[PDB]
Amino acid sequence: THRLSKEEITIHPQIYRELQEEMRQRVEESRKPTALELARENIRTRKMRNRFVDNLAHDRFLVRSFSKEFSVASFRTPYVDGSIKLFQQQIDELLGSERCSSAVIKLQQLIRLEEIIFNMRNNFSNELLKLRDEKERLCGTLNVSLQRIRAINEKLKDKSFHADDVKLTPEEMPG
Amino acid sequence: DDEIDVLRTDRMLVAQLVDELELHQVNALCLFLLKKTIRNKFLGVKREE
Amino acid sequence: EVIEKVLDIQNLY
Amino acid sequence: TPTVRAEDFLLPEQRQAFNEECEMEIHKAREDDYYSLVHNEFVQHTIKTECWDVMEVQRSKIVSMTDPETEVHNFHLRKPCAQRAKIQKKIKLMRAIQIKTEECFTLSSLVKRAKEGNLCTEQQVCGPPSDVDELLYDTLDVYTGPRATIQLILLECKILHEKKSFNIRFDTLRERKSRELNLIAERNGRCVRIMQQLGEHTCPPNVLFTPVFDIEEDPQTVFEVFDSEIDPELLKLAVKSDD
Repeated sequence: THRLSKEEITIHPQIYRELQEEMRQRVEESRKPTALELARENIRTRKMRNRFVDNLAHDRFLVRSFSKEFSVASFRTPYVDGSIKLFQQQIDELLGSERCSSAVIKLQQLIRLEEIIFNMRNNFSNELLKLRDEKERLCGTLNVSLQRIRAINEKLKDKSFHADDVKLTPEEMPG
Repeated sequence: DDEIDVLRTDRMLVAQLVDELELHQVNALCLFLLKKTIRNKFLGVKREE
Repeated sequence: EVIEKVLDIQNLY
Repeated sequence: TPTVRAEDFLLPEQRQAFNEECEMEIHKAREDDYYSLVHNEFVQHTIKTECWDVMEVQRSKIVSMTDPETEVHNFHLRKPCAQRAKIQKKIKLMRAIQIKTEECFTLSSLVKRAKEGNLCTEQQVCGPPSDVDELLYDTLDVYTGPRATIQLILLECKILHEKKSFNIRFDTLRERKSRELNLIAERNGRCVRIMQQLGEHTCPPNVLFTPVFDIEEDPQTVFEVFDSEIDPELLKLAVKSDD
């Protein structure tokens, strides 16, 4: 209740600083073989994503009603930074033609088209997600309530119909 | 490369036709919306009366 | 509106 | 003095604690890096499966010789859920039947066909005609949900025909530039050998024609580890390996 703990009892700060240098040497010795192949693993993984999926703002999960009469898939919103860079590069093409002389606004029109599309389907994705969170809380409440329903059913011996728990399909939870 | 870029143009030429289709999807979707929203609002007016 | 709205999406489709 | 060390200044309990702590650090760092690798491979397999293997027609790509950054791909297709093919065949046969059946109530009686010079801004299809080019509906008879779905799948068959005709001519272009690139590589080797025989060893890269293989043109090349992307210090560590 009054002593120095495990770390406080350590040696004088310069001496201990030498100890942290040696600390570092043995920690990096552990790093050297084992943290190496992690880098090449990351290389492989990230450049697969480069072509495929390295650029998602939002996920194409699925949306189901509780009554499940229909299914809708959400949006795979991409990062439009490279796209808008390409549009401003077309702007720069036109501006370079003008500068060599002695459309652009239409590409800026394309640009804010891109961000208004981005943001409207972004907010659409956000309301999707908020409804999903409402769904999971409602799923918990439904679960416990339907458990009590089955308890009453067997209390009635009414296994003939007992209302049963319902959760989100893995369609809705690809994560 | 001439063939490649002409093919790139033909990609746009085909893709322009693609826009028609999801529009038809939304057409059917809106009619499905219609048929039951009618009854929903109508019964709302019922029990308000 | 029920009747005519049914008819309108019948005609406009 | 250099014969005197921070280790000497330590007491034995501190020595034991520091040694065991750093060795625990060592083993746990090793094992946690190992699992880092492990989930790397697991994520890679998941990526390959869900993206690549789920696709029926795979994401092949063109890059032109003069434009090393511009890319042309054949169109995406998922492996079919069996409803796809079952629908396709059953609907095409019964849709010929639907051509000949002439049953349902028709609203087209009120309207007489006329002409407009341009209508909307122009669109056009490519390649040979589709079947659905002969197999589309009329403009007024489609006013029920199931007929709309049948029109949806008719347009889907249009999608299939356009994607195919595009991608067969795309792959024909693949094969043509393949034989051209093989002969270009052979001629480039011949030119290099001739120039080295003459003594003009400093051949500029602009003389030999561009071997523009974009790695995404054959996308499985983009799977790999490119050890050039490994950090140079990690490369220096990797050099000491014997294999």
